Amino acid sequence: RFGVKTEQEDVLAKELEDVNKWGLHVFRIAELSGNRPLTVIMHTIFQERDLLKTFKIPVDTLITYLMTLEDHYHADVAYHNNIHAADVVQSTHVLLSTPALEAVFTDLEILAAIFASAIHDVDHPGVSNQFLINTNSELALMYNDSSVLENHHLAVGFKLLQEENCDIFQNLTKKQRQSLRKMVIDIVLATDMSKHMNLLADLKTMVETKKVTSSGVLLLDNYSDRIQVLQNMVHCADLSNPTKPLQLYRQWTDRIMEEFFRQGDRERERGMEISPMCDKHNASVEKSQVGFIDYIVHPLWETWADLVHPDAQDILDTLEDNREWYQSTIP
Ligand SMILES: COc1ccc(C2=NN(C3CCCCCC3)C(=O)[C@@H]3CC=CC[C@H]23)cc1C#CC(N)=O
Ligand SMILES: [Mg+2]
Ligand SMILES: [Zn+2]
Repeated sequence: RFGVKTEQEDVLAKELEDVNKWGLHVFRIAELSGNRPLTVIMHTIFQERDLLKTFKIPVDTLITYLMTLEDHYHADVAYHNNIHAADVVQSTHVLLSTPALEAVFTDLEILAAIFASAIHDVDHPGVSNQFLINTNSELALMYNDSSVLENHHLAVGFKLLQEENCDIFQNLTKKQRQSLRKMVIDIVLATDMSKHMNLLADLKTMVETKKVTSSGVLLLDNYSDRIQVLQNMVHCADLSNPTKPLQLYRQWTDRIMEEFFRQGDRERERGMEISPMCDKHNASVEKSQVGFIDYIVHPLWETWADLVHPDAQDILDTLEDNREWYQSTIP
């Protein structure tokens, strides 16, 4: 009430002490912040990594842009909302400080990875690309049916810099901006699951040929490799829910299932084929999660864990324990 925080902001601040740890209580932060998890977590991270001084970002501009970006995630969407954005941001933030990547990435690469995490699902309508395509939506027309959502996410994330007092990149040189931008685009476009197999194939190829001079940190000596790692990093963060403590993981599963079932309901009532996993009448959440883990998340994370051996061991362990838990609850 002029000077010091309210009691609610103090509780927020104490939760925010876990910002560098896997399994931050992100839902509690959403509650405590007045549904501003993305704004507060991004601001804490930016401070912690000293990104405001390094890139000469005025603080009011950062807050303004963050609030604006957060306002363009849909509160009526159960999974692909600002809490998910905040979790992928915070998850990418943890992955960036992994010991095997110490001093590997520049401040600009770190910025790109964080900013990309923040915008990666903005303005998500809670239905899939295929749904947008099959309905003939304007978004699908604009993007020629190709990575419709992910293209839209980028375009919105950047467009919003143009609102009043929102250009957080106003003090970067053109050279910094062009490089930031290319990285952010490459990162976000790689979040489309249709790219998953190729991304995973290339990450394996990198783990086969991996080099490691001086300390024990990875050697990445060209753009193609540096960007791959960043892309896989944010892709791991995006696919991190099953690696979190179970209480968190289940909240995410509840939410994704609600969103998917909602789409299935829209699909039914319109007489469309029901998309896989979206039919509330023919669901096994437990089988589905075990298959997601076995076909998608475990192969990716096991490969990530090889790249940065042994830094991801506890994350892989938690994933395997969660997978057993779900396997044991199968009817
Ligand atoms: C915590 O659970 C989940 C969390 C996330 C996802 C995601 N799936 N996919 C696709 C869906 C179609 C099959 C092809 C692979 C995965 C997405 O495109 C989403 C958007 C971006 C990345 C991954 C997202 C699924 C589940 C689940 C499940 C369950 N049926 O139990
Ligand atoms: Mg997405
Ligand atoms: Zn996402």
